[PDB]
Amino acid sequence: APRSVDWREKGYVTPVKNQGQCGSCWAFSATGALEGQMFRKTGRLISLSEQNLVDCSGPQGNEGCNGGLMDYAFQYVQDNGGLDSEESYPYEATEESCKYNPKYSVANDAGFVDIPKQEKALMKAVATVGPISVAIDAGHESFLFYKEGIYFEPDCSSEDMDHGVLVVGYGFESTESDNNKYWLVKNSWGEEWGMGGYVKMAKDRRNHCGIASAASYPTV
Ligand SMILES: O=C(NCc1ccccc1)[C@H](Cc1ccccc1)NC(=O)[C@H]1O[C@@H]1C(=O)NCCc1ccc(O)cc1
Ligand code: NA
Ligand code: NA
Repeated sequence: APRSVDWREKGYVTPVKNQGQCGSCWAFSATGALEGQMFRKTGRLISLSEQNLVDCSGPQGNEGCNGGLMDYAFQYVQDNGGLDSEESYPYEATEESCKYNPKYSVANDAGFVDIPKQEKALMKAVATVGPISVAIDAGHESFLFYKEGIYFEPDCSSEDMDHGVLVVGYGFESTESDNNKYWLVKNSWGEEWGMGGYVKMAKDRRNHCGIASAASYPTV
């Protein structure tokens, strides 16, 4: 297996986005994972509509700006037979009626794959598939104010995750003394947050913040 992986250098990853004050993290994580897999299939990177998911995927069990799950989002695209582009169905950070238009669909999937709840299994997935949707425990001040380095929060929970994000890679870092391996994570709080919107999460440290507990990707 490769010791370092960064799917951004292969063209799989769109720029960082900003969910605003809508509880839609799960839809940004989902589009991230589907953007990657659509590029792997077609070689074309096209930003996907989170508003589409927020407004339309309630029947799959999502609750708009009040929360949701990436797997439910992947299920919607399969069930719906399409998902509109970001440009055709832009993000409003509020929940509304469904405005999906199949003429502007640019993506599809055939279900999804759940990764075993093991950081070694997530490593294999990231190395061979592409960006992977994961949930983390993000409810700590240290996460809000993160700037640089490998993020480690001693009070992080591996079993009570509350924020969907996207693992685009992993690697090693010796610029810091007390930690070394990290997962490279794309967040959805804009470019001002963290390291241009990304965070290095501690890897192989008691499944830190639960990053390997709810990992999945769509089938395309
Ligand atoms: O818990 C969740 N879903 C359960 C659920 C299921 C079905 C219907 C509804 C809800 C998910 C996290 C998840 C996703 C997949 C697997 C496990 C876990 N979170 C959400 O859907 C949004 O609430 C998150 C959000 O965007 N809030 C603002 C950002 C924020 C800021 C601080 C912070 O500490 C956390 C998040
Ligand atoms: Na291309
Ligand atoms: Na709706």
